[PDB]
Amino acid sequence: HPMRTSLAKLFQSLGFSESSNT
Amino acid sequence: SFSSCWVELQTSYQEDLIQALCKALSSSENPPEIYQMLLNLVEFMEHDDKPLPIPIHTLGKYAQKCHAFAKALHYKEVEFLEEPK
Repeated sequence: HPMRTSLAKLFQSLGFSESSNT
Repeated sequence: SFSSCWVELQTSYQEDLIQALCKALSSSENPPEIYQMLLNLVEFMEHDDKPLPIPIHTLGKYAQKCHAFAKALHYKEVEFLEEPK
């Protein structure tokens, strides 16, 4: 499926812009 | 053409392509040039876009069988470095 590749690509490209815990 | 078909075509059929291609690269060991061509294919695919999900363990021995020692060193080191025996 290309959904995994596309979704990971969007998440990566949008985390690149932005560049204890419970 | 291989890249342009592979990017669109579906998973249950690309796995058929892989299982056909591995038998092509393994059995009926008459042609060395066809083996060289398909190793160059997987080289190009892994070089640019979405490498084919074949296991490196079975990928390694094909280079030795085709006497592609240059390929063999590279795809053997990646297996060695994580764990040796």
